[PDB]
Amino acid sequence: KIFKPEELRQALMPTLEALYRQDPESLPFRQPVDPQLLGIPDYFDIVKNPMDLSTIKRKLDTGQYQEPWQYVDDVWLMFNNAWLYNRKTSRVYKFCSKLAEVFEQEIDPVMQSL
Ligand SMILES: C[C@@H]1CC(=O)Nc2cccc(-c3cnn(C(C)(C)C)c3)c2N1
Repeated sequence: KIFKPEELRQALMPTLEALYRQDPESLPFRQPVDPQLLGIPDYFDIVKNPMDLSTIKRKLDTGQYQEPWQYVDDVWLMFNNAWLYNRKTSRVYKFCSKLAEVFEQEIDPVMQSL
């Protein structure tokens, strides 16, 4: 079952754009995590596979998803990392939860049509 990269990009990009459109909630997820800059030096001790919106976008732009479930899994990896690393009072944790609510609504019909 083949998916062309340009085909995946057409179907999935709007679902990623939906996440970028969320303010304030997408701001902490827009760039790769830099632990030293952010003052979280144990981040890579805890989060073994960091993921962020810019990376997911670069993967779509450069044809690095073979099939669309891998994209969904990257988005969820980004959420799961934030729910693992942060406490429940943190903005980052609560913002993650909002992004996951938005993503589910967008991704559902797109995955059904694929
Ligand atoms: C997702 C990432 C890593 C994480 O899980 N927790 C985290 C902790 C502190 C700041 C951040 C954080 C990242 N960017 N920001 C900005 C305030 C937008 C610069 C804060 C943060 N977010």
